[PDB]
Amino acid sequence: KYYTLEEIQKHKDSKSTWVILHHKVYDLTKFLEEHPGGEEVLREQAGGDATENFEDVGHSTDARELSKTYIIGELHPDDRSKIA
Ligand code: HEM
Repeated sequence: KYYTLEEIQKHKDSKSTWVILHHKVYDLTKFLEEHPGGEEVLREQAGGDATENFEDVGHSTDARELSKTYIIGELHPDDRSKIA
């Protein structure tokens, strides 16, 4: 399902904490508490083009593979050229 940067940007933190990861929207409004690096790193990239600051962070493949378990959406076919 598509989502626009607007809705994404709203959903930073507290009960709606979404991330655009490799052109794929995951909500992670819970995992905030769970991540070994806690909220901060998620929060600061939430409602954002986290694609990059996610996979470039030296994440182990593991942290990527679970990523494709969730998927609430992809994105609008315009925002597709912002993530870059
Ligand atoms: C999809 C859910 C994610 C999972 C399950 C996950 C899992 C992990 C794991 C297992 C590590 C530790 C790697 C190790 O000890 O070798 C890690 C490290 C890290 N993650 Fe994530 N991660 C997720 C999402 C994110 C996101 C979205 C960000 C922010 C953009 C992020 C930022 C970081 C950072 C900064 C570190 C390392 C910091 C340091 O070395 O002190 N993670 N993650």
